[PDB]
Amino acid sequence: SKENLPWVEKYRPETLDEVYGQNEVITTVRKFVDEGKLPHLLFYGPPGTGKTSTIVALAREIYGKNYSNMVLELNASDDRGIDVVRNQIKDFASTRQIFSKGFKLIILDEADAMTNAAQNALRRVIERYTKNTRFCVLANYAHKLTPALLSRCTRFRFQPLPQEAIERRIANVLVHEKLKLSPNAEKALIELSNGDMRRVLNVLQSCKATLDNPDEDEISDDVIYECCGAPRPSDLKAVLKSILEDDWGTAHYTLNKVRSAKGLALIDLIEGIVKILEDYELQNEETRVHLLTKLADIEYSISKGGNDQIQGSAVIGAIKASFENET
Amino acid sequence: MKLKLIVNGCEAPDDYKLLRTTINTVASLRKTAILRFNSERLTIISTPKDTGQLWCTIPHDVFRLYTVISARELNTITMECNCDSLLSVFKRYDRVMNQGSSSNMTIKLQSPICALGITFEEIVHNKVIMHSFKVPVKLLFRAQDTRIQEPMINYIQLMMYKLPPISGEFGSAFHGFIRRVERYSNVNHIHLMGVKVELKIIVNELDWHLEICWNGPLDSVISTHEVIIRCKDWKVCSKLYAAFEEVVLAISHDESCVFHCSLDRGRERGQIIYYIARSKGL
Amino acid sequence: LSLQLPWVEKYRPQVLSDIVGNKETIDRLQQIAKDGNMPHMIISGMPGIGKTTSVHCLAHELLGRSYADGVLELNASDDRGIDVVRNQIKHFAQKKLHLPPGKHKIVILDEADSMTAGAQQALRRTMELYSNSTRFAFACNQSNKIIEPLQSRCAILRYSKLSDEDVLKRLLQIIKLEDVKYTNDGLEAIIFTAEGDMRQAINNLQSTVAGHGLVNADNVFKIVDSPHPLIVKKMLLASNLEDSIQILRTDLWKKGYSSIDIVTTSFRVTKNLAQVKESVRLEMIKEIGLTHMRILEGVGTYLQLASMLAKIHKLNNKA
Amino acid sequence: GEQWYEKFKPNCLEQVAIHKRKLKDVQEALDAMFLPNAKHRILLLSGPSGCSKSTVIKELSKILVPKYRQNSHKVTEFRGDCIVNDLPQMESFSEFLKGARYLVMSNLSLILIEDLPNVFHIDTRRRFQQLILQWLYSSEPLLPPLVICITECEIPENDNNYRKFGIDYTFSAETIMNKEILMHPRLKRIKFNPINSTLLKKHLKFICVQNMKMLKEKNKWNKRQEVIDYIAQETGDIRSAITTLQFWATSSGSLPISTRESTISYFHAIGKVIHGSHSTNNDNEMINNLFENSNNLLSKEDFKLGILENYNTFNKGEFSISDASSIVDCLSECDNMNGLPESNEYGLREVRKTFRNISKQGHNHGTVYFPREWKVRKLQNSFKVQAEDWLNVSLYKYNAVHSFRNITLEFGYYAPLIRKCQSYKKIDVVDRIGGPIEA
DNA sequence: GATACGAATCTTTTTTTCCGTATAGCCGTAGC
DNA sequence: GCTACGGCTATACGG
DNA sequence: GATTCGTATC
Ligand SMILES: Nc1ncnc2c1ncn2[C@@H]1O[C@H](COP(=O)(O)OP(=O)(O)OP(O)(O)=S)[C@@H](O)[C@H]1O
Ligand SMILES: Nc1ncnc2c1ncn2[C@@H]1O[C@H](COP(=O)(O)OP(=O)(O)OP(O)(O)=S)[C@@H](O)[C@H]1O
Ligand SMILES: Nc1ncnc2c1ncn2[C@@H]1O[C@H](COP(=O)(O)OP(=O)(O)OP(O)(O)=S)[C@@H](O)[C@H]1O
Ligand SMILES: [Mg+2]
Ligand SMILES: [Mg+2]
Ligand SMILES: [Mg+2]
Repeated sequence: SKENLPWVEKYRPETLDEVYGQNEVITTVRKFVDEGKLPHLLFYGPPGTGKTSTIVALAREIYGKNYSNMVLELNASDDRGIDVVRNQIKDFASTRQIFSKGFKLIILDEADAMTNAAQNALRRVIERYTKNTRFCVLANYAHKLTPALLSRCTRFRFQPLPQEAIERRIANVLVHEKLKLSPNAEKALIELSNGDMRRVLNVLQSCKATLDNPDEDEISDDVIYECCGAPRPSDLKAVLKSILEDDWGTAHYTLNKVRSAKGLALIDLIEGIVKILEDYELQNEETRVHLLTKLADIEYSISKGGNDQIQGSAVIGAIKASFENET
Repeated sequence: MKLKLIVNGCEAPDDYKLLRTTINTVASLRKTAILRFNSERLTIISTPKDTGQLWCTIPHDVFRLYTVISARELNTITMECNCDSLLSVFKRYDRVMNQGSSSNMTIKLQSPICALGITFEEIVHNKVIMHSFKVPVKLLFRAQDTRIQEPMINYIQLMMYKLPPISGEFGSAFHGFIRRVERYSNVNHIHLMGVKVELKIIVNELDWHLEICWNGPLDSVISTHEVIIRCKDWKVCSKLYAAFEEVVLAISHDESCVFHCSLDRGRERGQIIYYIARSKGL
Repeated sequence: LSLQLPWVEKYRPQVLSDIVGNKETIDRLQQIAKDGNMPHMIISGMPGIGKTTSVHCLAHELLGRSYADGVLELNASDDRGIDVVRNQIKHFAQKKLHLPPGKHKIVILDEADSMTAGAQQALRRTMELYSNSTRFAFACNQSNKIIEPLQSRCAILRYSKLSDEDVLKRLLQIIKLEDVKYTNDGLEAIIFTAEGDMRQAINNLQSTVAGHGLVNADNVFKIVDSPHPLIVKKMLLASNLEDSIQILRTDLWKKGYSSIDIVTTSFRVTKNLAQVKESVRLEMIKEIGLTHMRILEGVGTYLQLASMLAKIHKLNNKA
Repeated sequence: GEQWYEKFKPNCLEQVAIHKRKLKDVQEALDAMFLPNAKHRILLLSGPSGCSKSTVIKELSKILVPKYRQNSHKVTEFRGDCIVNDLPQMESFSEFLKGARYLVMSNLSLILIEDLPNVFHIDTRRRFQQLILQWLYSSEPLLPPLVICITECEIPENDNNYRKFGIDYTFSAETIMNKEILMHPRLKRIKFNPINSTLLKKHLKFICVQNMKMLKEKNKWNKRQEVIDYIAQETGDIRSAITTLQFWATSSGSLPISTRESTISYFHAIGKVIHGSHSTNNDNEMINNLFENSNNLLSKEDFKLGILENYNTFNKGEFSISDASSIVDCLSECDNMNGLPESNEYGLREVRKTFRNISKQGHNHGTVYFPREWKVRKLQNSFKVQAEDWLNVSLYKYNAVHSFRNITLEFGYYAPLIRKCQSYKKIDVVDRIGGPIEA
């Protein structure tokens, strides 16, 4: 019943060739498998980069039918304390293989949430029973892992998804769901994805839901911005132009009108203005400092909440004061 | 402050069994117990002050001799004693007759912290072996005794169920019904059911349900009555039901549960009351 | 089929002569092995520089045939509670095993830094009771985790970080044993990425050979990444804010490094940053701490890191 | 074949590395404790590891026990690893004490508790407390002398939780014994100090000349003096010094001499942060080593309070108010970082930089003190009890719900004044709650 | 006799795991 | 031959 | 680490 599933858990890759983006890691692990030697892998990267899918497809490729007993997967949902590591992991990586020979695979999903004592006990299991067992460690934060564990694990870095991988996955989704996507909407979707496939899948599902009749109807950038509630680039450019050139009253009026036209959030406008101003050429190096600092505290205050109009006026005043240094 | 009493188990069986059951119950409930020696009755109290309270009344005619004298009102001598020492003394005295004897158990208050000189005899087979014991107790003050009172029970929604006597045909079946919920290891709350006669033991949880029901004949002495209580108190209720023929169950809607046990000595009747608060709300 | 031991364990040294690095310490271990009178010792240092293998080789050359029932290797993977220490260590120490006149039983306690304090006191009692028949060897990362009374009876040996020359020698031995193609630039890149870790060097070399074959700088830097502490140090030491921002973005944000990792690395680098003033160092520490608090509270965007870099540059160039 | 610290153990009192005053006031206490009616019941010895605490008691028992023993020599040491079949673990020490209580007349033997039972488990720690409390309060007409030696060591961090207790941080007599045991009339405490350089040098020289042939064979005899001085300078542990000397002598190469590193005390760390450390002019290196070696003490709110309390003792308070304002502002800023390591690092670095910039020769500093925050907490607890009493009497004789906020603001001073005139001119509470406010 | 050295003082009340005890359940043997 | 009770053991709790 | 008082040694 794959039609009764969210799009994120509907297009999970089943084979290694279905994982896009991380070509180097996929080729390296495939060479490892074909050569017959697999070290203690360690997968590191931002969420949604395809670490769990890659390791699951790798385990399926290695053990086609014996995946149930040749693979032991533990994650943050199960207790992974000192006792679990001492007993269950040792018992799994202490017995002989059933009939598949090869080696036993132990996957530690989100190992950054494990305690330090658990990792200290796990390092000796890893370096002791490595003849017949290989460990895989998946984590988004490397600072929460013991340096010895990183030392005994071969580190693989999962980069954020490039453009072409997003295009290929979106094309596959469109072919499967019989959907149409405008190139402008395609560009908008990749920009908001931020190297995340789950965000792309969720936004595509929401856009298909947004259409009154899914077939014979294209998904435009307007549909994307209406479904996800993000400001259009034209709105951001107009707001920045009004703040930079116009006086205070009309800039405030323009910001209020732009925000009230579609119900836009101030934090999204702040992120858009930050992204646009990064492309600007500033010749003072004090405008950069003022902009970054003032916008950082404004974003933090928005994260803690407060008066929204005061925060918007603060954004306008901060930008104006920072650009007064460029004289 | 002159307290002295003599107990003969073989002379009067029923009241000695009542005393032994009270001692066992107060020992199983919690450590230490309150012995209130009023001039006409002895009350054994186990006050944890949610957890239940046991209020057993023992008449003065139970013991062969009941000299109780103190400067307080109605010669009220109140004392706190460890149940384990008293339980061990009572087990020794019970084994004394079990091996064959009829000797009396003499108890005197020999000296605020005092001790009872519980001494009795035993004869193996025509030898004299004197068993002497001294259980350290503390003497509760008069105001501290006044701070302990039996909790009154409202009768606005309280409904009585006359549980069948265990000596009858339905007594063993009802005992099995009561202990049917005790064989589950992972049970902490029992939610009772009475609609207006049926007694239903319902244990509802996240992923399992239990519907023990009593289909036998029952009497209510003379409307839904639900109260959820802990399993440990239900064990005490089951233990009390086995040792008492006249057992009365009172259920209050979302307020409390009362387990009344009575021993018809007729003569003043010995009664045991176990007040149980609801563990949580319906 | 898949049967091939990883090069980390396939080439684990079995004798003290194959251990590179601390030449003086290895020579002392050889002298102890040839003498026999091994005292209580504590071995500490960075991970993967040859602490566990040195102790195992010393025990093997000190007992030989009696290694099967003359050593007791307990680690963090095994239970090491006060009851376990009591029972097992007392029974092993009391055991009367006949040995050469200069030979003693060895109790190898790997990962001794993760042992409970009550077990440490039990170890004190066992050492004071049975020091004439058995000896205790401690392997740890830092000696501070072992209590002072335990360290009082032990001869502390400190393992320094492996030099580039010793790592190169062991690596070249492995190339000559495996007969794989290599380039001097590739070996230099492997050493540079290893950062004094021998196990990391072996893992990176094995991955490079198994993924690309010939070991050059291009393949190595295409499979493994440059150490992010060095990238963070370069970012913090930039002159102007634009270069630091560009380095931060294109080397930590486009590469897929978490912001909390960047903040922790910046804190460590600032703690170990030379050629800077104390006031500047403490101001950057305070700024990194404020950024760390903001990241922990939930605001983990690139804007916070950019603001941290801007404030660091503002304090660097003053006002 | 044997360890040097074991084969060269003292045979008499003259070979024990101990100060003359320490030997004298331990001898006097032990001799007084062997009297038929001894004022002191037990003897408590505290100090760092390898401070001749255990051995001096043995050599004293070799000369005191045979003298006071009746007619019809060593200590009766508790052994914790003994596992008896019918003995629960918490009852082992109780059984040991009950058995050792029968050592008074014609069976006299000193009792030496060198290794205590497992005190890191709370139940047996409380059992130990109430077991040694009963010994001091025992109604026994005469008891054998009891000697307890506790090694003052810092327990390293093992598990991550903010329910860390006193025993979890450091292993000292204060964390083990409570206030009742320590402040007892029948308890005598003799704290110990690390062995000085002079005794260490003398004993290392004696050990060296006891093995003269082996150092002369390895040509290390000419270099033995500098090794002895350097070892005595580095550490104060006699066992560690002898072990290091044996390791150096048995060596055949140029291996550098290393010894165990002693932890830095609380007031030692306070002085290091305030006045700096000699032989280390780099503040960054000193702070980094202090944080790496003593992170347990540094990562505590007690240390920041100690700095705030003792930063005015740099020159008896004779420094610019700008420096004090900067220090207290930095401490207030660090208090808002929720205990991050960066907060402690920044605070210590700023304090050290501030005190380094104004440092001058000839400065006469003051004496540092522990923070008084615990006294303030105790006074607040007393105020809470008195306010609870006031609210109880005000809610029992009549119906009046007043908030504790109003009790502290106005009712803590106005209401006692009302009850004063009302009573003298003619309710229960007449004095100001928490006492009067002075200055 | 001047000085280096040494002693005394400057002090305290959520989460995971582990160590030992409590307790209920079940099996084996004495007695009715 | 059957039941009761004491001893042994596995599991939850507590600090 | 700092201050203050008391000894042993040069
Ligand atoms: N490279 C990829 N190719 C195709 N689909 C992908 C890729 N990366 C992610 N996805 C999709 O995103 C979903 C979630 O990715 P996962 O790999 O399960 O999670 P993850 O990448 O490990 O991130 P974290 O760190 O575990 S939250 C997958 O089920 C796929 O549908
Ligand atoms: N000096 C060395 N010479 C040769 N191989 C070495 C050396 N040091 C480490 N290795 C290799 O490192 C691997 C095992 O190193 P270990 O000694 O177990 O690590 P470690 O030094 O004990 O650090 P930790 O704290 O235990 S993670 C094996 O593959 C060894 O060949
Ligand atoms: N001259 C000496 N003076 C003192 N101890 C000596 C001497 N020569 C050898 N030793 C040994 O040095 C060791 C010192 O141990 P102690 O200090 O007596 O024990 P301790 O005080 O309890 O230290 P901890 O806390 O148990 S590690 C003993 O094993 C002595 O035998
Ligand atoms: Mg995942
Ligand atoms: Mg190791
Ligand atoms: Mg000792």
